[PDB]
Amino acid sequence: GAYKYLEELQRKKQSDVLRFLQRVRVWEYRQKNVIHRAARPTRPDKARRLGYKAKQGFVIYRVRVRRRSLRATAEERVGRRAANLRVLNSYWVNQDSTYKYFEVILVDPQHKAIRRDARYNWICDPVHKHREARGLTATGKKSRGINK
Amino acid sequence: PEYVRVQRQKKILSIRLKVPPTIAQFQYTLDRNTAAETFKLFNKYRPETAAEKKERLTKEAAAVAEGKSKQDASPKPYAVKYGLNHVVALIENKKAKLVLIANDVDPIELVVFLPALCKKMGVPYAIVKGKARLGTLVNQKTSAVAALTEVRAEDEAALAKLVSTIDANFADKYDEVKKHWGGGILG
Amino acid sequence: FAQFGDLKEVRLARNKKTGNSRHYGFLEFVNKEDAMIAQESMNNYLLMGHLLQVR
Amino acid sequence: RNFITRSQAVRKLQVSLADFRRLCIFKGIYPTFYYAKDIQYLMHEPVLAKFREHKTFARKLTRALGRGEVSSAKRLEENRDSYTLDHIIKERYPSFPDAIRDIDDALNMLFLFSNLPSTNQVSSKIINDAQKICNQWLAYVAKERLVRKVFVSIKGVYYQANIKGEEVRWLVPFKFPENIPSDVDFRIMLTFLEFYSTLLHFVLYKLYTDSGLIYPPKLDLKKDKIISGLSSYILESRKYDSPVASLFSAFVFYVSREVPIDILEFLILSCGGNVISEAAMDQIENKKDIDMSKVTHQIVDRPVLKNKVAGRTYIQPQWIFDCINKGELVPANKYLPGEALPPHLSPW
Amino acid sequence: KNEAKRVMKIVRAIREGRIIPPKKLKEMKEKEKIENYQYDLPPTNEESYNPPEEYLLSPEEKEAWENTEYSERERNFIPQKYSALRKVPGYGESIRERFERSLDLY
Amino acid sequence: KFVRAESIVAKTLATSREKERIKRVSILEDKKAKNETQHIASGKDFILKITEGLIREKTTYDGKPALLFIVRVRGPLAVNIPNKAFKILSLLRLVETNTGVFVKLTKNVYPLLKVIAPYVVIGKPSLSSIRSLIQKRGRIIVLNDNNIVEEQLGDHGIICVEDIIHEIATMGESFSVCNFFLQPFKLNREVSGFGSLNRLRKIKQREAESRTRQFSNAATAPVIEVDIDSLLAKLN
RNA sequence: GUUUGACCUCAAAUCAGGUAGGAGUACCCGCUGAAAAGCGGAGGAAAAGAAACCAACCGGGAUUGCCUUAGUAACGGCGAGUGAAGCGGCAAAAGCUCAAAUUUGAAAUCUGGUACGGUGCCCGAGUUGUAAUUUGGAGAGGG
Repeated sequence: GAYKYLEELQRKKQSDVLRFLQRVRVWEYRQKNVIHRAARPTRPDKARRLGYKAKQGFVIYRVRVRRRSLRATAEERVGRRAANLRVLNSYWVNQDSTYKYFEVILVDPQHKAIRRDARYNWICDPVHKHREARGLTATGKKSRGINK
Repeated sequence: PEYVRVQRQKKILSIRLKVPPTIAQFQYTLDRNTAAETFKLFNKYRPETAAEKKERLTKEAAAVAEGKSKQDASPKPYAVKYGLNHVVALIENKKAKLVLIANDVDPIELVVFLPALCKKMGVPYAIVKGKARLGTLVNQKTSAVAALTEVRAEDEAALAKLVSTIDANFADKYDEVKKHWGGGILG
Repeated sequence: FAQFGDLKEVRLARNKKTGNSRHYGFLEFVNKEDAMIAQESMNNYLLMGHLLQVR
Repeated sequence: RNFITRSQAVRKLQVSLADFRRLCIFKGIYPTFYYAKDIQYLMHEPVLAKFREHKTFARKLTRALGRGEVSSAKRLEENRDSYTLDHIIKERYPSFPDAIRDIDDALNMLFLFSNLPSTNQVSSKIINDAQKICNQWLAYVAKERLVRKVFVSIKGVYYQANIKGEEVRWLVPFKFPENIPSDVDFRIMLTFLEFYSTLLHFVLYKLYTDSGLIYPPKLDLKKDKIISGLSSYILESRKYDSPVASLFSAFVFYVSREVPIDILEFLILSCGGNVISEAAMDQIENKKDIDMSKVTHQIVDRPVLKNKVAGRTYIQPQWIFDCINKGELVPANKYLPGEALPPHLSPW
Repeated sequence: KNEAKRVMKIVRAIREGRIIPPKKLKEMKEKEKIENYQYDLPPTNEESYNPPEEYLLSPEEKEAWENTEYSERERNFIPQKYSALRKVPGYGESIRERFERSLDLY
Repeated sequence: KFVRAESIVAKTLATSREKERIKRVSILEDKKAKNETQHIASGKDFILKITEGLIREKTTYDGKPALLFIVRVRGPLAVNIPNKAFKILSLLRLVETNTGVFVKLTKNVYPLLKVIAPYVVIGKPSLSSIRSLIQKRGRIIVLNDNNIVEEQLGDHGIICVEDIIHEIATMGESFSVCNFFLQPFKLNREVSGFGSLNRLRKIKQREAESRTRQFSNAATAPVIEVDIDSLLAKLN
């Protein structure tokens, strides 16, 4: 599958091609708001290994944050904005000297596709509501420093 | 509007700044007639729609219905292939006697490797222009890639000659200008 | 090749016993620069299921 | 507020203006100044939703054709629901006598279209339906043989018939090739055509069942090849009012090739007599002969008559146009060719 | 194998009768179309038109009626001399009159 | 305009095709007319009849003067007409497509049918069809022309156009008289053409016609005949 | 072809269906924080949880809580005093799911609408990947 090639092309970020894509996409997002929706993940490999599935009930938001942690705060922004959505996880996509750009994956527990497909029904439970608020996300656990 | 302004501002700065030579391999694409005959070739190898699939399925299920049913063995189907990871999968075998790569993909990094991959593998790849038209010939909105492996004898000579043609028009013409930095002129 | 511009001469290479093609011919244009342009847009001209080569 | 602008009404309904015109004709809604309450009645109608989904169907058809996939478009065409007019026919004319009263206009338009030639706008299927249904109704008239009033004219042939005792005025312009006017727009008459076609179709259903015979009237294909008219249809099973019905009983005619066959054979069928045209004889299989001795009357409009059989009576067709108007026999001496004719003023 | 399993699913469904064969479905449609379409529940004497006299006023002021407006002309050129049975001019006006009547209704 | 390098190849090969087939027809008809049958395909000719895969029945030609009505069908996909067929069509006035005319069928008329076979369709009409055609279609040369010939026609003895139907069906007295009197004829196009719903009908009648019309290019081609009662039911 | 149509993107809905707030807050989880207060978020528990672990043994084997380890190790103007952890006994015990190579001999996946949780039909979503199978304890292909 092609997603490997995405992974190892992403591995070389400061290379000419990906720095060019960084520098065009940073500007293009700069024209856009602080928070807004993306039609598709710009790093689909990262989204999958963080748990993305391309079907109804998976929402992509691009969040802009000024330079707690920046990733956690960015997650909290969409947490307040999209209360109905539940924050799954986020990842880094782009940055600027003025702002850092992150892509967050949110899941709707109301769409029957998520409510069915018992692989993901677990997020429908009320106990998972606002994981980012309680630091239960990946960055939340990392900042809390919970490991063995 | 905001987004009309953005999209009109998009494609200006990209040409304003120097695009990397891995890009601008795109938009140095197949000429008019050659794309036209490529699509005429493909339109014989449209994949079966979900609707046609279901019609043949109910037909054959009804054929099994009879007492006095009928049992037969049928040959392989023939069609283009179009899914991205599947397209790369038919590469590294190799099985793709042809691959078409759309130029306009918003995550271009999904496709930047495909030209070099098929170059080194020797698959006769071509950069088609417009993912939507690939979608039209494949019962999809968009495809971004179109690989073909198996071809009937009635088109095999056409396939080989088109392969030589694309080798003449794309690999020869644009390899030296695939080989330079594009853009960089202000707008 | 008139549409590219007026041509001084045109010929095709021909067989004697029966009127069938040897599939290659010669042209001649009034202006060399026009001749360059016609060659450039035609050197790999896919047509009728096979490619044409002009030099 | 009693008056609503046409743009306002059509945008509130979210419809095309031409289809708004269709609906206004279709439900008999009359006024860019229309009643608010009638339009409120026009908010909810299944036919409106069916028109909108036909719009979406057309869009999806454009989608398919642009994609080049033909079989799917075939599926959509075959698996297509068709909007029917029947409901507002019944809830516009619940009382059958009111439908009988209002069929007067409905007959006229369809007869005109049965005359009308085929055009790019007017499909040949529409005209086929028109002529078929018109011949069906003419055969129905011929069955009970109850018409009383006859007219000849440059402007049509106005015949007025009682049905269920209600007297109904129809016409048939003569079968001549008409020059099509570019001034008119068929988008109105086609809607009127469909509405009247369905109206009169169901009216004929009730009339045929009331008369007690099979509604779809069978026709012999070769007999149709002899002539495309009411006589083509054979009317199955599952007294006449005197004098006009059963007028000229046991009476047999010889209509000529010179005479207009259509209206005269209709009149004779209303009289119940037999119709024999040599125009039919020259193609009908075998025959080509006067196989009936009973024949003793000719309808013909010619100065010179060749065989001049004394036993056979020779009459110009105005005679038939007169007796039925009088309901009684008159001398044929004025009607013998080439005698000049009285000015016949019909009784209206 | 999976297409075969789907085929056999359809087979068991038709065996139970949950799915009608397409040929039988077309038969039902052909019958049902017929079945559905089956079941349901004075100026002419002022006008001359057969060798009569009155229209001898028609050619006398023909220029005059021509000089009127169109909406006068159509009714004013309804009346024209009827020669004999042989000739009927051919209904140049009738279609226009029916179209105007349809608009008057609308 | 820059036309193309491709349509030229199609029309050139299609002309080589039309020229070879019409040449073969000329050989065969010249040898038959001169009665020099030593090495040819067949000695007598045949008539095909398609009716409702669909049943196709063939008959031997009868040297009998038979009424027909020609309907011109759109020529093959990429052909410019050869001059021989052009002259025949101009004589029969079949230019301006969707144009028909009534014709007498005798042995002298017969060989031209193979000449114009890939541009027309034949069949046996009924009086109901003919009557519908004339009473719903048909015009005559402009202005006094239309009147004066009606006088000459009266000298021949015809009146009350229904008798033109009677004589065209009968052929007893004078067909070429009435034939020249109906010099122009016109039919609508069965499909309005451009439009979402319409294009389906264009494609469907393209397939249906491809099923019906057959291009032998043999010079022994049986005369293809169709039920004109259905063709005019569509076109009138 | 100045036409028309494929997409992409964006708006607008008195369009259909849902969802967030607020109170309380004994316990729990994050942010902030002085000489605790405050903020944010639930639930009946919560958190954590199946080793990038602990150990140096004759090795143990998710997490959680109690006794012990122990007022020891370590820290500290090594002053005030601060202050663990392995292991062991006990309670209770539970293991699983992705993302990486193709089904390409047929997106096999699913929301919604509609006629009778299910079934049919139709819109759609989806190949820029929904299904099946495989989470290293292997697993896959076949015979």
